Amino acid sequence: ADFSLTVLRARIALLATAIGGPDYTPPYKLGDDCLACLKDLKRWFKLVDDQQKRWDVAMAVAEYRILTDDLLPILIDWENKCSLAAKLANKAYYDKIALNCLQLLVLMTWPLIVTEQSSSNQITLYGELKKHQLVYKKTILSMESGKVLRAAIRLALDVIKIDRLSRTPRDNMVLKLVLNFFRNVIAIEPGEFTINTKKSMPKKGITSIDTLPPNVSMDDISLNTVISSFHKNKVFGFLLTLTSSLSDFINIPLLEIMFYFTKDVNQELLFPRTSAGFELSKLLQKEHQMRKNVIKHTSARHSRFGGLLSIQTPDKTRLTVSGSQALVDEKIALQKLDDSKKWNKRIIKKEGLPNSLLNSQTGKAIFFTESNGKHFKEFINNFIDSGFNILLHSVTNYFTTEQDRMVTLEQVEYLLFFAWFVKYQLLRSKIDNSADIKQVSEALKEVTFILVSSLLRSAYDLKNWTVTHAGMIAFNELLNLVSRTKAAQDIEFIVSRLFSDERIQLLSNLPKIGSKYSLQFMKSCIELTHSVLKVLEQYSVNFQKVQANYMTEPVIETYINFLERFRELEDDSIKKVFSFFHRVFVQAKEQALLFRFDLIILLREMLSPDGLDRMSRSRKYVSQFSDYFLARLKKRLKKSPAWFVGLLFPPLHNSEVGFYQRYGE
Amino acid sequence: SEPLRIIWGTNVSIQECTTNFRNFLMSFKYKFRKILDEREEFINNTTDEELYYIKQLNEMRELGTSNLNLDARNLLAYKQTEDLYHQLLNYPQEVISIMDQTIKDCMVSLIVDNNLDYDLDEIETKFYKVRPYNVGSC
Amino acid sequence: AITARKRRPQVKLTAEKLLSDKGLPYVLKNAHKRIRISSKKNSYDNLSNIIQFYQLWAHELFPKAKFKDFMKICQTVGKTDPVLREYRVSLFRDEMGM
Amino acid sequence: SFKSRALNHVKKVDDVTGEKVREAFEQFLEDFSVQSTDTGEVEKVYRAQIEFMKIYDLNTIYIDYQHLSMRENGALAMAISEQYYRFLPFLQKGLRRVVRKYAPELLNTS
Amino acid sequence: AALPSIQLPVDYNNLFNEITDFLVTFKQDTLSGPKYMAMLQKVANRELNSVIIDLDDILQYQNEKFLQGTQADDLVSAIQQNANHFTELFCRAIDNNMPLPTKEIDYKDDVLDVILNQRRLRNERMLSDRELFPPNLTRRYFLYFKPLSQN
Amino acid sequence: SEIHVRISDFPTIYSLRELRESNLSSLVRVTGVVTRRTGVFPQLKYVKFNCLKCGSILGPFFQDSNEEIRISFCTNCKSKGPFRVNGEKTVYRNYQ
Amino acid sequence: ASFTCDMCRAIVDNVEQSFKYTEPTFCPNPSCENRAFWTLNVTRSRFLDWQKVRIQENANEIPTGSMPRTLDVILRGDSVERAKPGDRCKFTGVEIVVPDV
Ligand SMILES: [Zn+2]
Ligand SMILES: [Zn+2]
Repeated sequence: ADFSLTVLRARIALLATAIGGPDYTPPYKLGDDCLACLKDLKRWFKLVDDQQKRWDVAMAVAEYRILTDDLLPILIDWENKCSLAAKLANKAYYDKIALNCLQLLVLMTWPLIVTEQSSSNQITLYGELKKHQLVYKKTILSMESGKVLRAAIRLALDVIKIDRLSRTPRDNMVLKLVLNFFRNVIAIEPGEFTINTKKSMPKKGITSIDTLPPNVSMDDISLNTVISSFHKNKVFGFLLTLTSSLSDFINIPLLEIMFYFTKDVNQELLFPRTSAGFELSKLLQKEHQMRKNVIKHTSARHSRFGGLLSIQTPDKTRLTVSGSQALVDEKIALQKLDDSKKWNKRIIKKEGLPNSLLNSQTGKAIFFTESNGKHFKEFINNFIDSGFNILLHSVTNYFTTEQDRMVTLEQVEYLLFFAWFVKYQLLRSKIDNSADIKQVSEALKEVTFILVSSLLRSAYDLKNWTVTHAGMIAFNELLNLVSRTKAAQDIEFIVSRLFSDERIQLLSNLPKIGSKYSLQFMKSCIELTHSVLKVLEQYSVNFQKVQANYMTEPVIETYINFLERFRELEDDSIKKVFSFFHRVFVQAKEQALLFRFDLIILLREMLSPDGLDRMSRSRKYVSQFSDYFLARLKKRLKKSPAWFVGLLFPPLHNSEVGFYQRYGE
Repeated sequence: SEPLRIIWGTNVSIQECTTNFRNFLMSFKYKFRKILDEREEFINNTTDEELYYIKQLNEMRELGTSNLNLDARNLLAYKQTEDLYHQLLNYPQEVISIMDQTIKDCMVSLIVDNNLDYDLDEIETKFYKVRPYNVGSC
Repeated sequence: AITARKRRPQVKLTAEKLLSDKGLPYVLKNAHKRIRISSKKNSYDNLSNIIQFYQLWAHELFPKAKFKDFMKICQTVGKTDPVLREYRVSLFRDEMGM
Repeated sequence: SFKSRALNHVKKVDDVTGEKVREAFEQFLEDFSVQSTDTGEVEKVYRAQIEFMKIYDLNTIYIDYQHLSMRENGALAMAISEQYYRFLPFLQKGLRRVVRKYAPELLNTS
Repeated sequence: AALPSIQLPVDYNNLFNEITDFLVTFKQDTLSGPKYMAMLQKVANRELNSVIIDLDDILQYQNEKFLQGTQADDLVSAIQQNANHFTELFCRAIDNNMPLPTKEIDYKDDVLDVILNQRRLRNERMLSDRELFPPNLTRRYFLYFKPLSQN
Repeated sequence: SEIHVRISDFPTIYSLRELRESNLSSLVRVTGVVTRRTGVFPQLKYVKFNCLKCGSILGPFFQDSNEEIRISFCTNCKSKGPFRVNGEKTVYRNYQ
Repeated sequence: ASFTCDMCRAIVDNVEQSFKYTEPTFCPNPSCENRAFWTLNVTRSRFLDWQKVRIQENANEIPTGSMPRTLDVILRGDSVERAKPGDRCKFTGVEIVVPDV
């Protein structure tokens, strides 16, 4: 009962007074028995919140501001003691409270996850408890430019000094704990607005998803602040020299840190591919095209002017609409008579991991400042140039073992980590000849292919769609790299025999199921399919034997459902879809399968003035496709008036007439 | 075989109304108005052969301005448009919307038919209005 | 004995209605007459020339649903009715008998 | 457990015009360079005004529209004239980042 | 909500028949077609928008019928008592009896004719297996009762 | 039963023109002329309420100077309802 | 604005305000049943100084001595009370529609 809660909160408040405080003689000063008090607070975390599965101490500690107002002052001033002394060299004791402060920071910043196994109290407290971690992330990054980060690296340097031979299990743990601190500080991200669904929605939905507490802004949490404070505390230098020193107890958290940096940033944002103002002018012109389009869809006189059109149909019957512009344009009248319907078909629905490229909105960029972009890109450049192959070899040499116990989070973060840096180095090398494909050579060592294949095959068999999607992404970048090294030249021939049979079948069956899943799932299926087809064509066991496994209606449904988002897709993705159509329809000549009205509607909606950019290369491809498509449909209808009705339906799987429908003799 | 766009309650075809107005908004000459009104002997070719509404639309487009004044008797002076006058009086909002759209189409078509270069995007962005006046007895 | 108790009637698109004369036989009567495709016109116009007939026919057959929803119901019922399958194969059986 | 649904912000759409306006305006605010009746060393008037705000703990910044008008062919000035109500939050975002860079004391009432 | 009901000394089926018989029978013969049918012909030609019913005419009709020996139920007293209902009855009698026009009026410009013609076409298609309106919509005239002259 | 500490000699003063958002719920010291004084009234201070459903009596709410007591739901039956001021006990303070 | 739910002590915060006084539609707590039963937290929520001032067309700018046209101007924050009755002023800001709330 809540009496226990007020007793708890009272205890935590008294402990908050025991830690320390400012001294007017302003400087922060530790309390008497400070180490015992910090130990008792750590005890409270284990004793209550872990062992009873509560998070009540984790809430109370935020209420009484212990992290922001004691522990960060302690760590920053201890860092100042050690750094000022380092130029000049009872520290042997104060080092202990600094370590225990870092332990408490790792506890209070520990990434919260809620599942079915989480307690009722935990899932109740989750939403507000996340907010205090966001305050912690802000304060950790901002306070004295984040000098606590320098305190953390000093605590790590104080075991890196003693040899690889010297470091005890406690020293190894301390280094791993510092990595968990950096990982946590990166990893905190705003929570999701978790609505109760017992009671029906009112006449207005949710007012806003915003979960940030009032003293936080999303810019405080943005990657710009992380990169700035990490650069100004040389965290990047620490990580680079740490991975340079890898010659493996800590390898999983270090991998995890690189995942947590990469997980939501797009590689091409780090490359250009008055300039900002010029581009603003370009943006304004692009939306002005939409203005001159919506103007034609707008009444030239006021809304109450209200002249009535009547559409007489081809039969002796009449419809009526009020569209003032529609009086001179039956196109508008028809689509308005369609939009007038009150009816809509009812539509259908559909956690222990963070948001990422796996599930963001497809165009969701991160807006680096130029200095932060430079600092981040040079850091990951130096990482590729030093740490990639050894770290990937280290963690994959682990992960070939213990696959059965590889938790889902660990799987998805590993696959995404692999894919992101492979894609990045390919892009940097396509930009600069000075950058080497072989600097990510560990990707191609067959152990890696075997592991990623095992993860994809197992996740598909286990119907783990999350890891399935991530392994699909990893396969896309692996095949991308493989095609590049095929041009750069043996391993290409080797994998080009290993992905035979069962792997062909599995890859063929991802886009059969993909139509049921989110837009990013479908996008990754399409991307994989294009990569697979270009790889197999570069090889070209038989080409027709493989591609026939793809050319079937469930795959076409995935392609159409992906293409329904054309306004929100990128031009290159439309190009990829229409190149697939180009092969299937023009070259492979299974043209019957695309004579279906969903495509017809979609073609008109994007070729309409309300659709694609007039000067778009993808518009050029859709126009080029559509002329030939209409010509072929005209031919088939002239040869088959039955196909006027067949256009409406799935084609006939009763082969005895199905062949005739498909080809028409 | 095809749908028809009709002014509701009238059976007037909007294509017919459009072209009946177009063939007056271009190719009307002011000399015809003096045939309708009194003092018809005051017709004078050197002042009255003018394509009056081409002249209006040219000065209007050089000023870039949206509005055209239209004495409604000028419809009754012109053979393909005397019926449009009755449709204008009896069914005004539909006919006026048609006339507005026709003015915009005349402005668009002039800069590609008379074919002097102009900001097509400006005309595309702009709305156009007819202002009929002297409709009848006050 | 039981004096009346109420219930809510309902109607939806169905294979019998879709097989009535105003259904697909209307398409076979009118589609080749009303749609015309030409190289003399752009792709957008030709696509509209297809779409206008099917939209008007879909409305006149079943004015409840939007055109896209109508197409979805047509695809699903086409996927899942034997009478409609028999009629559809009968069209191509007739063309095979030509 | 309680029947409930996770509603997520990361699937939001972002106004690319607004974000690019914020980028342009933020750059203008931090580095618009001029000086007169003095040395040719540029004053960077709005950064200096942020320092004045930091001294006198103010909470407003005065901006000359003509300085925007000369900046970047006046495209930013035209955008802020035409569609001010859309772009004011984006201008506050840009101003907040500049204040973080050159006067982070001001991000609180302090 | 139920209601009680009573009997009264009136019958509107009977009085409707009396009204229509009057309407097709009476004329001011002492002044030497039926007066009201001529006036309804003028309404059909749309030259006249008002039908003026004279209670004097109903009195003279009653006197003629009573001289011929039949009862006439004193329609004058009835329609002085409850005139509002009898406007509706007289309009129903007119909307039944009213003849076609003798003069042409450029009919195609009348909106109500066009809209109800389109309705009739659609209803013929429906009835071919492929009232029509509220009566006030088709009733162009207005009906008025002129009082009894003092005599 | 109660004492009120009447704070005096508060050091910082404002004019009525000078009041702003930053003064909200702060103690302030102000000068002016009393332009219009209403009568002296009893006002509720501690008020119990009756729910007409379930066990009626509800515990004493403390009345403030700005808002009526809102009872969104009756705690004893955890539902909406009509409400009345309780007759068993209520207490009043002067108001003006 | 910022609100605490009536049937549980959870807090909604940073609630943007329309022209009407806007309260939250859903409780953030997945356990909770609440809609539209709230208490505003006056201390956590933030207000702004606000002042409407009515202006009329300049006497020397009216064309022929007819009535001057009027407008309602909203001042906020540091800009309030810089106007004065009878003063002749120049403002800059946004032309906006204000609904009948
Ligand atoms: Zn109760
Ligand atoms: Zn609640």
